[PDB]
Amino acid sequence: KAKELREKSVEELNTELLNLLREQFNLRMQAASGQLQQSHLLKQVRRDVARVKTLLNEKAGA
Amino acid sequence: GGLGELKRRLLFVIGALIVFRIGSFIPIPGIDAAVLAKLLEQQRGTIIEMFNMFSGGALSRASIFALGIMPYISASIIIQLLTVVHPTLAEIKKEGESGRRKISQYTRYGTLVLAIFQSIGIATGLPNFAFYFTAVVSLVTGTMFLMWLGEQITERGIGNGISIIIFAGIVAGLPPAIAHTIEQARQGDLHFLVLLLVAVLVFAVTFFVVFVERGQRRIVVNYAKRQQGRRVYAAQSTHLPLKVNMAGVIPAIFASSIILFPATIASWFGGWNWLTTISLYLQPGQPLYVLLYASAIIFFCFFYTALVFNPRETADNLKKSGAFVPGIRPGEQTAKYIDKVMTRLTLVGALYITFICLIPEFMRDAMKVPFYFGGTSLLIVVVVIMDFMAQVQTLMMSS
Amino acid sequence: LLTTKGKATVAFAREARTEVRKVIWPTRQETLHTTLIVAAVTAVMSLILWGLDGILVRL
Amino acid sequence: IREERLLKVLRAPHVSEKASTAMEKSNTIVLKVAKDATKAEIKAAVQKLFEVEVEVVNTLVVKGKVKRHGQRIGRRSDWKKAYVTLKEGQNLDFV
RNA sequence: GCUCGCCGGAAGACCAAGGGUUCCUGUCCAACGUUAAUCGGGGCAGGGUGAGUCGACCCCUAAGGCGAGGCCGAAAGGCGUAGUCGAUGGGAAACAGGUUAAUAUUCCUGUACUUGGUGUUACUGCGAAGGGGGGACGGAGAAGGCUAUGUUGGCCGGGCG
Ligand SMILES: [Mg+2]
Ligand SMILES: [Mg+2]
Ligand SMILES: [Mg+2]
Ligand SMILES: [Mg+2]
Ligand SMILES: [Mg+2]
Ligand SMILES: [Mg+2]
Ligand SMILES: [Mg+2]
Ligand SMILES: [Mg+2]
Ligand SMILES: [Mg+2]
Ligand SMILES: [Mg+2]
Ligand SMILES: [Mg+2]
Ligand SMILES: [Mg+2]
Ligand SMILES: [Mg+2]
Ligand SMILES: [Mg+2]
Ligand SMILES: [Mg+2]
Ligand SMILES: [Mg+2]
Ligand SMILES: [Mg+2]
Ligand SMILES: [Mg+2]
Ligand SMILES: [Mg+2]
Ligand SMILES: [Mg+2]
Repeated sequence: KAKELREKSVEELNTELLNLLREQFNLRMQAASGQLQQSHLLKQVRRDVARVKTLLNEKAGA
Repeated sequence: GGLGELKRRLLFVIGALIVFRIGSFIPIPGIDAAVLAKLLEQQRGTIIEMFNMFSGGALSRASIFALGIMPYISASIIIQLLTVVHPTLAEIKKEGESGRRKISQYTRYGTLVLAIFQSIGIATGLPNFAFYFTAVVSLVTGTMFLMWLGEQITERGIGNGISIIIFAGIVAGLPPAIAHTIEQARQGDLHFLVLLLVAVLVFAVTFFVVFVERGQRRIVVNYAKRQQGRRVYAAQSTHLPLKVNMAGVIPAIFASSIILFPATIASWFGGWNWLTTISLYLQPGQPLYVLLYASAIIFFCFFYTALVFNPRETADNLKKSGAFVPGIRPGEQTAKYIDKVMTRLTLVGALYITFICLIPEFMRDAMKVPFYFGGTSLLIVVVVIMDFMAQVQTLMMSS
Repeated sequence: LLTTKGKATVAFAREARTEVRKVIWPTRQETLHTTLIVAAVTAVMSLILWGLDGILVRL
Repeated sequence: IREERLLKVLRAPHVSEKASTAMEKSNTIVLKVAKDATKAEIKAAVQKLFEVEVEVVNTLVVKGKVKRHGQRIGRRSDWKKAYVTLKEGQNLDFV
């Protein structure tokens, strides 16, 4: 990713961040209940979020 | 199956249900063959076709076991009631091997005389004392042969004997009706849209059953074990895989025997207007029948599953092996927990089962198309596939 | 007695939903697994019954 | 309160005998929530995400035990347990 | 479990402190326990601490500390003003009953109270870092009125050994 995200506007990016955070919440919610078989997803979302943030900053920084 | 051990069990079962299908063609009096072959074309009462599924085509054509092994199950429940209310049988039932098998021999000996009584009921009310006598004789000879034949499949054959008797009895009644449908399929007499809608619905309903079986309800259990040999270092998470229905094989057949019992007692007379009141009540075109039927299915599934597991034995086992359900007290509280939870599951199971039973009839009342697809036989067949594929995998883990 | 049976069935329906929340949602891969497994077993039993009763009814 | 903050507040639903007893008897759920979450934030989060109406929120902070993995002595992390009481008409969703 | 013996202004019930999981359940018996241990304040694993009214925080100060500028001192620093901290003291409000293996004035049942914010309605001169009252204070003694509490009697359940 991260090229695809750089082609998105700032508003779209915020919406994206919200979506990602909701996936994160749901995911760790399933994981705590022992209902999540694929753990790797966590690290995937948690990182994706970072990416988004690093973009937001760089767009407001330049 | 490539192992001769299970292969000879299966070739015993195949042969057993082959002499089931050999005895399914033998006329009730000495030779009534053509006369009966005329009377089994149902000059009255089409629903009797259901009565030919469990008997292997006895009410379809001229046999020695007319209801099949359905009398036995009607005994298997009766004693099971008498075991509860009467303490003297409740003592023999808890008595271990010879005590439980003496109750099973009293169930077999109540069974054979129940086949005598139902042959009395038919050959008194419906068909007609020489015919009555040959009826009772051929019917008890057949029910005895089949009872023996189904206690032989439990031992030297595959799985449960009675289960496979009824299952293959309905399984072996199908091919002519679909042979006619696929003969009319190169013509187009009955339109392919409705028949392929039902062809996709049988398959998608079976698929939903087995998808609800795919994703389980798993109770996460934990083991903390480090062996004193200084070698094994173990923190282990093991799921206890609870299924929506616990061996849903037998309570299906049981519930079917309890459907067909008032249909045997009430409908063979017809000179009794109360009997015919309840046997017309119990015809599956009515919501009333489905109410009484629902209560039957839920009671027999709950009772039977509650019989099978002993949540105290399971919990004590879990405690013995050094396992715990995290957050719940080992011993009695694990019992109460797994028991309440298993209840909450099996209730949902018997519910979706009563729905797979009820829905096809409202679908057949709304639609133009009017027994194998009525919801009882669909379900029992889904259960043949499930049962055989669970028993194949259990011994595929072994092999 | 009927209102307590009502409230009891409402509690058992709360239990129902509680066990619905642990129910696994749609998956197409396990869908095709189930689909092809049961299609195969049904085809086997059907080929047995046909190989037998086709030649039996024919005779 | 911003919806970004809410989402990070609820860690996990808690299972136990006492939790069970609570849920059945008092119509109360027990959550493991952020160490810095407040009764306000928790109320907000549960009313937002699970779409249920909350009556009141009680909280406590559990101190971590001291455990040994292969002779190494660690000290587990403190965490905030929140008892949440739903209004009586409300029904319990798990998502 | 039944007898026997000991403490009972303590060898009892409950707080502050100091400790910090020793609490509760399961399981284990190498080490630890001045012996044995199937037991433990020991090993291992899971639980458990719910507050508008209890305490701290907070508002207010005592001793005393720190201290803008300031004075003083080779340097470090010392003292101290305005100030600002400091309880062992002053300052709003909750009780009885039920409940857990383990919390409860915290949960629940019932019946209350306090202080703020906002709105309605009626009435109305409001306003401080300033002024005045209060808060606000010792020792001993006495005896008048009481309750906590206990004893007898009445009542109620049970007992004729
Ligand atoms: Mg409260
Ligand atoms: Mg608190
Ligand atoms: Mg840490
Ligand atoms: Mg003394
Ligand atoms: Mg310790
Ligand atoms: Mg202890
Ligand atoms: Mg020893
Ligand atoms: Mg020793
Ligand atoms: Mg210990
Ligand atoms: Mg106070
Ligand atoms: Mg001072
Ligand atoms: Mg200075
Ligand atoms: Mg100074
Ligand atoms: Mg001060
Ligand atoms: Mg003080
Ligand atoms: Mg005070
Ligand atoms: Mg205590
Ligand atoms: Mg003054
Ligand atoms: Mg004085
Ligand atoms: Mg008094």
